[PDB]
Amino acid sequence: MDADEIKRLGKRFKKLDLDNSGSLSVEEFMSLPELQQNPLVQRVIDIFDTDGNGEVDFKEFIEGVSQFSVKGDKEQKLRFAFRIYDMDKDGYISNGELFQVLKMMVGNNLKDTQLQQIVDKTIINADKDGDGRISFEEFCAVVGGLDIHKKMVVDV
Amino acid sequence: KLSTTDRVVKAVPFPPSHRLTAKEVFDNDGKPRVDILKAHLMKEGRLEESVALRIITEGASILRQEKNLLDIDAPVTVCGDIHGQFFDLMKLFEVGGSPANTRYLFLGDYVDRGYFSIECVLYLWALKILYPKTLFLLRGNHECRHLTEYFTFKQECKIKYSERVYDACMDAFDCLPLAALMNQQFLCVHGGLSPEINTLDDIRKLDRFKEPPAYGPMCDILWSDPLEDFGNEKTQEHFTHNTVRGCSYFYSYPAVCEFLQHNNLLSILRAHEAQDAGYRMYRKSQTTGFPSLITIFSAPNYLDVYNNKAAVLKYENNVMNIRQFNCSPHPYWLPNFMDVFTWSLPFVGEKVTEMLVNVLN
Amino acid sequence: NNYLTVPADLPVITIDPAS
Ligand SMILES: [Ca+2]
Ligand SMILES: [Ca+2]
Ligand SMILES: [Ca+2]
Ligand SMILES: [Ca+2]
Ligand SMILES: [Fe+3]
Ligand code: NA
Ligand SMILES: [Zn+2]
Repeated sequence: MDADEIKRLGKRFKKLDLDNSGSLSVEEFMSLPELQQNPLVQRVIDIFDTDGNGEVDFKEFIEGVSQFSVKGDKEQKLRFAFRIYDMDKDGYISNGELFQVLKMMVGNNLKDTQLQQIVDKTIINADKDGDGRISFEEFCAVVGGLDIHKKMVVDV
Repeated sequence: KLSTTDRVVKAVPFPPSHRLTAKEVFDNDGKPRVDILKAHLMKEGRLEESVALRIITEGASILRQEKNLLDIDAPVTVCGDIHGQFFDLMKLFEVGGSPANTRYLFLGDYVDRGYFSIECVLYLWALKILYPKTLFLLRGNHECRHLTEYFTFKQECKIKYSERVYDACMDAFDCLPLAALMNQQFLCVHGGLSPEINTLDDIRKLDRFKEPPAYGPMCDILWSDPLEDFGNEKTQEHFTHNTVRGCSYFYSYPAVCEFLQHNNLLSILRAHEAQDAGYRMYRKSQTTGFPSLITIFSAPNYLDVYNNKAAVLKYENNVMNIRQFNCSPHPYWLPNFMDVFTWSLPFVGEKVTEMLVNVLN
Repeated sequence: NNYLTVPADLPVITIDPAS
């Protein structure tokens, strides 16, 4: 990306890296007060953590932040949103993880029974190839027209 | 850790994906298998489109041959609005009795507001096919194109079936009779009286096979209400513009009493207005000693918020037996049949962006 | 907003109350 942006991200990474280990832990992200009440923090961290070691190193940090660039296209934004739901990273949103991620967002505003019912119906109505899970293509068929990608922009 | 593929809330049964075929819904003699249908629809199961259309058109053909004004002997159980509350319809038949051995009259408003309207239509139409001379269906004001495209029935059809099925329902609804003369004592309608209806013969002469007009006697039968101050009239006018509905009229207690006396009737049985108890008995006619008007409302916990009882009226052995019932659980739908992705994605994009802004400061 | 929300001769008359 842009050179001055790389420099600013280095300085910010170091400030978040409270124990100066070279990698960002969940506790270190959660030290930010405004992240403590955001129910999708652990999902975003998991997506940044491409090697699955539980922490975000600087390479992961830069590539993760880059997906929110103004120059990123619609598919890039919508695929990040897709990965929010796809907890197991197999490329398909399955019933169990769709419930779990929605449960994180809704908390007690819906009962588990109600949430499972609408999850079931979305799986059935959105599954077009019959494998019982939602691919990225099936996902975009449903949400592609909502223009949420326009909102997922961050200035580094 | 909870599985990411298997379902979390396993006590909730996964709805069936298979669509029932004609052989599965119609027995060897062409009669609907209403036990199969009831069990499948209670699971939110669907029919094949051709099978749904067969139910709708076969039921329409029976309705098409009926009179504007049905002649229904007692005993009969009279039922008011259902409004797509299929799981309460199931309770209604438990309370009123099985259609296998119970005569029924429904006063309309089968669809809209509740999100199981097409299941209500398919099951009641199947019962009408199976019990053509013991189960009766009148038209309510929601059984039309105007209201079902404004409310959610049309959208419900397009989500679960097709617009073709919606269109078939609209042509079937045009066949619905408008009124019933019950036990030669009661005029039964959805809404009520009309300035242009002075005799039962005025009902027989209507042309009902059409979308309800914006005004006139067919409109008034489906749309009219008693005055707010019914029975306590300073309002000396028999019919006044119905400002609640935006069409048709309020009718007064003198208006109703005059109609009853002129036509030798005991009472008007109608629906159309929610009641906390599921019914309302209005002021007795001074000449009969019997309530001049009765409202029956069969949708408990209307709109999931009213917290009202529902009732049906079982008229049998010269007894008018009000049977109340409470609401029953039903599966959940987001408003307007919205899917969870459309519902949640705005929040996801909002909160992930918010985190990134805060992470970067 | 910290959580996702849901969008917006004479017949006698007898009574059998709800069970
Ligand atoms: Ca660290
Ligand atoms: Ca990592
Ligand atoms: Ca997955
Ligand atoms: Ca699929
Ligand atoms: Fe109604
Ligand atoms: Na249409
Ligand atoms: Zn009505």
